[PDB]
Amino acid sequence: MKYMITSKGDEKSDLLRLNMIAGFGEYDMEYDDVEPEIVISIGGDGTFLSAFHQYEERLDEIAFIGIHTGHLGFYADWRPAEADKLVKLLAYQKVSYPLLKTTVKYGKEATYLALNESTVKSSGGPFVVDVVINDIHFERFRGDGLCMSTPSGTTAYNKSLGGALMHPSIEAMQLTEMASINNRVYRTIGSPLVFPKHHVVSLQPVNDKDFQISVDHLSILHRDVQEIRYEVSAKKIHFARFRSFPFWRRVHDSFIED
Amino acid sequence: MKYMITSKGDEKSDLLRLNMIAGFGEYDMEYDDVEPEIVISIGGDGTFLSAFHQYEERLDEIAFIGIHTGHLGFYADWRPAEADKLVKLLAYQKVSYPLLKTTVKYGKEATYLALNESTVKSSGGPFVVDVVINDIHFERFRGDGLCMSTPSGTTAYNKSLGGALMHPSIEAMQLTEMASINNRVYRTIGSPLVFPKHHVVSLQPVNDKDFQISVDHLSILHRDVQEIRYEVSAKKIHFARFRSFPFWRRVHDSFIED
Amino acid sequence: MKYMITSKGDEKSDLLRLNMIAGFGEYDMEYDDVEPEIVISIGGDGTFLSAFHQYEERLDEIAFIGIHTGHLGFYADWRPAEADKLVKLLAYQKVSYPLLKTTVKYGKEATYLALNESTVKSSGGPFVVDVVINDIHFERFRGDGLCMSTPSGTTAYNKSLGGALMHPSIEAMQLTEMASINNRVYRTIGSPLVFPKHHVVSLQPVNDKDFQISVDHLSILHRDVQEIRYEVSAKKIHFARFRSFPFWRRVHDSFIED
Amino acid sequence: MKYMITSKGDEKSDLLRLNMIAGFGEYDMEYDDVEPEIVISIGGDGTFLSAFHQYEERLDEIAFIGIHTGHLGFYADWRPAEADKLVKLLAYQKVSYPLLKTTVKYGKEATYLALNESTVKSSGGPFVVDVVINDIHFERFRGDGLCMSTPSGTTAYNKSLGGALMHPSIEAMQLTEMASINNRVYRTIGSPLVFPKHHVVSLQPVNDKDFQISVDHLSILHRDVQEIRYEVSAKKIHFARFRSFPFWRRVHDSFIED
Ligand SMILES: CC(C)N(CC#Cc1nc2c(N)ncnc2n1[C@@H]1O[C@H](CO)[C@@H](O)[C@H]1O)C[C@H]1O[C@@H](n2cnc3c(N)ncnc32)[C@H](O)[C@@H]1O
Ligand SMILES: CC(C)N(CC#Cc1nc2c(N)ncnc2n1[C@@H]1O[C@H](CO)[C@@H](O)[C@H]1O)C[C@H]1O[C@@H](n2cnc3c(N)ncnc32)[C@H](O)[C@@H]1O
Ligand SMILES: CC(C)N(CC#Cc1nc2c(N)ncnc2n1[C@@H]1O[C@H](CO)[C@@H](O)[C@H]1O)C[C@H]1O[C@@H](n2cnc3c(N)ncnc32)[C@H](O)[C@@H]1O
Ligand SMILES: CC(C)N(CC#Cc1nc2c(N)ncnc2n1[C@@H]1O[C@H](CO)[C@@H](O)[C@H]1O)C[C@H]1O[C@@H](n2cnc3c(N)ncnc32)[C@H](O)[C@@H]1O
Repeated sequence: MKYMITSKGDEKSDLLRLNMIAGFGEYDMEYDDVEPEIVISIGGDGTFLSAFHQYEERLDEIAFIGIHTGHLGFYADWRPAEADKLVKLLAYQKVSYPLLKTTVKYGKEATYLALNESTVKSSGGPFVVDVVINDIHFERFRGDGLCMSTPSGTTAYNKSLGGALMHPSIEAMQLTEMASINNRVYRTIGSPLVFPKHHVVSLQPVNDKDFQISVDHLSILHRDVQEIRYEVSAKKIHFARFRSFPFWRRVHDSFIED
Repeated sequence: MKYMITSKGDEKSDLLRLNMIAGFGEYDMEYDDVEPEIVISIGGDGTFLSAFHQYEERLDEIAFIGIHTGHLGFYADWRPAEADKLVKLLAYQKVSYPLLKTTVKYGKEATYLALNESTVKSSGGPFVVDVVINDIHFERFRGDGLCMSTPSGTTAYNKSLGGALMHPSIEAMQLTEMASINNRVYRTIGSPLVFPKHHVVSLQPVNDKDFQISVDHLSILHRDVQEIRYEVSAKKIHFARFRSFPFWRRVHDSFIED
Repeated sequence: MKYMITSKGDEKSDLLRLNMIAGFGEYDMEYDDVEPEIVISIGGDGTFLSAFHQYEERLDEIAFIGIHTGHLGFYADWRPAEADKLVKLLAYQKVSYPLLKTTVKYGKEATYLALNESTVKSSGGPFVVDVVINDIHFERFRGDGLCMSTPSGTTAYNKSLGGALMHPSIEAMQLTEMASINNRVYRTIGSPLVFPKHHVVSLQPVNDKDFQISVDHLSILHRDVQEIRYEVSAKKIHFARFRSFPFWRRVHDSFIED
Repeated sequence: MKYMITSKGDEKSDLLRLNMIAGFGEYDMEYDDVEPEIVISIGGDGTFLSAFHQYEERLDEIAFIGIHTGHLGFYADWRPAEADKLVKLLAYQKVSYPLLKTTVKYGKEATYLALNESTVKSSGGPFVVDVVINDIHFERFRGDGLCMSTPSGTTAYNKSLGGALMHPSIEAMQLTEMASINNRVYRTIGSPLVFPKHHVVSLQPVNDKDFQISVDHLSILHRDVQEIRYEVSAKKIHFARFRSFPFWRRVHDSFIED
């Protein structure tokens, strides 16, 4: 089976990568970074996010695995001491997490998939966007920006913005505010909002039409944006899982104790 | 078809109730408060919560409707000006919202269903409960209490505790903290937590074993409690719906503007 | 000089107390728990709060010292390994922290001093109090309760309610909400509020007139309350200080790392 | 007495300005925008902030007044219907609010005064700054940025970041976080922090040394910054006051009702 390994690029991750390639060479495993069926990411969650986006156009053909060469990751949830054990196993069940579809319309159109979140922020100071939910005007937001998170993204930016942590088996997306203005003139809901599949959340400009839009680790200034549309994707990321490591335990282990 | 009408008991709600009974008398509708198939609640959301608990043992045989004789309710989402219009319609589709199952174990066992939420608070000062998720010890909570909310309950106590607002088509429950202590000795997650169906959240005492447990509007001091167990119920509440009034619009109308 | 020592009452604190009494016996120090000039509290901050209230009527005649026989306290900020060193020193400068004056009016009047905070909570469910600031109606609060904190109290209940941490050299008091209801009908400020000396914050009932009022570790159900009035006290608590242990370092040491 | 009038520049504010200049022409008042003793700002709080910075080098020689031609401002707290009444009065007591001193050190040095706040944000994504309080390392902050507010600034950016509202008679500054990361690896205090006069808060880079620093409405990318130092200024802004309009009432009027 074709596999590839991305590395964070520090000495520990590079050497672990080379040692795992050696191990795979002892099985019927072919290294192929063009059409892998298995993508192993060695590093932390940033490395894992890069692996996802490197292969996002072949997501249904790939099972991802993450090895953390520092602290426990939510994606990189395997320790380097089990690298040799993991090679033997690869040569399993699959677990799928929901993804966020982001559409950017100009005046053509571009789509992006997010594993953690997509955000929109101002070209300086506070910006103003109308928030439309299923074609219904919900609020006029004035403030620093907005963050739309996947379930597995809820432990990342979403959490620091006060959002809820959502088990990734729930097919949903969660919208959180960054520093909204609320006075007698300006009003937002304030609370995070959790949307099911097939709900569409549209952000539309009011005066300024330039924004910084991020998708996971990738931030891009978009000019002449007419709309940013969020919906739970029909596409899913698949993990190879070899043991039970429950999400709520990953949460406990990362934020409570370990 | 058998129906009954509960009233808030003020002059406006009582008279509306009597006028609707008169209207129903002009159709093949029988007033029956023992085995109604239709339960109309005239008042506000507190009246609607009482109607739900009055008939909670026959939930699958009943379609509920709420009329608000004050401001818009999330359950009582019909205006008194449409009472006559509603009688004609009753004589429709059904919409179902998830419910919260609460189990209280002593040392027998009692179960309760919640439409908004169930909370646990101390017999004075801060109390200490261990929080166990699917048999896995997640945190030791020290503070004022904990709130487990349904989706439609997320706009109620849950919202004032910083929880996310969740569309009620999502079969989930949401746990929020009330004033947790966090220092070098005590640690909680802080964030609201959203659980899917078939996850079980167990609260267990540490020293003191007496607690105040609420279910919707009903608060009861429970002695010698060993455990409080939360799970999304298999039971659902059914609404009679006659027009589109989207949840996100009810949110906008109650918290943003109207 | 007359001194006394309170103990948490566990084996470690009792023995440390007896060993310090022995040390003081080697100097011109007289043990006197009726009219001490020095009050040493051995335990944690709860013990220190009890010492303060045991001698609150002679506050200007007393310098307090706290020894923590567990983790670092904000009041009990001396380690047991320096007990012998502390005896020699006692036989120094003084540092003073502001206090909170609480007045409870019925229909006579009672005053209390708080070192951490005074709170008001409901006789069940949410309660409703009008909040009047310098005789000006500021808001109608509906929710779980309100907390008025001193500066040194800001790291305690106030912090868990989202309040700011305030250096205790600032003569002020800070008001924080517990779970307020905010919808189209009910409105509060939400933010913590910080008041200088000579500002008076009055809480007044709306319907129910029974409340639970706490002052530091002491919680008391007050019947037929007409008003609870908060102001920065003219009285101050005095600490004996023998070394520099800055407040911001105590904060770092308790909440960040140590 | 020399005065000048700034205008928001819309039709309503320009005409009010011209009408007030006419009124002043009937008294011994000389229009002088180089050395005014009275500075009237007609617009909203943004106009008032611009007036402050236009004359910040002569603050002790000037009494400011703000007229709001839209909704009530915290600085622009006079209605256009009292413009004629205000001219007669000008031809009073003075009220002074504290200011924030910001020092930017490179590798020379630049100082700025803020009426609302000074913030520091990243040249993209999260940035990392060490926070040093009175030469004591307090925390390593990773996240979107930090906001240091004056008392009268607490109702502005500070409030949207969860900070406390502080009466402006308190000589203090308040530090609030923007979206900090908190996991097993990264730790911040989370709570807003309130500092008295003569405390110095230093922000220092860790890797990246470029930042966006704002002072009130003015945002400037600073290259090769070694340190940003915050302290309560010795300088104060002086308002001409002609009637009692208490701060807590301005708060009520802007955020609760009017
Ligand atoms: C390229 C860098 C900037 N990373 C990689 C990652 C990750 C990431 N994934 C997750 C996740 N699923 N669950 C829990 N933690 C996560 N991590 C951690 O996040 C910290 C910062 O990377 C590290 O501990 C990561 O291991 C990008 C992510 O940074 C988040 N981000 C940006 N700005 C933030 C802010 N101000 N506050 C909080 N988060 C912020 C956001 O999700 C963005 O995608
Ligand atoms: C018997 C009384 C006390 N009610 C009836 C109701 C309702 C209720 N349902 C909802 C809902 N689905 N969504 C949005 N709003 C709701 N309302 C409103 O809630 C306010 C207070 O009743 C009123 O405007 C209600 O119309 C009980 C409910 O009170 C909530 N509660 C208790 N203590 C709270 C607090 N401190 N803060 C916020 N909420 C608190 C909680 O949900 C409990 O079930
Ligand atoms: C009798 C008991 C209940 N204690 C003693 C103390 C203290 C106390 N002083 C302080 C302080 N100056 N600064 C920082 N920490 C403090 N501690 C700590 O507080 C924790 C709980 O005692 C322990 O780690 C204490 O060492 C009473 C105090 O309990 C606070 N309290 C009550 N309910 C709370 C809640 N839900 N959340 C957060 N705090 C809550 C409140 O201040 C009350 O006075
Ligand atoms: C040039 C513009 C951007 N203004 C002018 C002003 C003011 C300002 N002063 C105050 C104040 N003393 N107290 C209460 N409100 C204030 N206003 C109001 O603030 C809103 C936005 O201007 C309007 O209603 C103002 O009348 C700059 C100020 O914008 C604040 N700011 C920036 N980004 C923010 C955000 N994300 N959230 C909340 N505030 C944010 C900040 O204080 C900055 O100085």
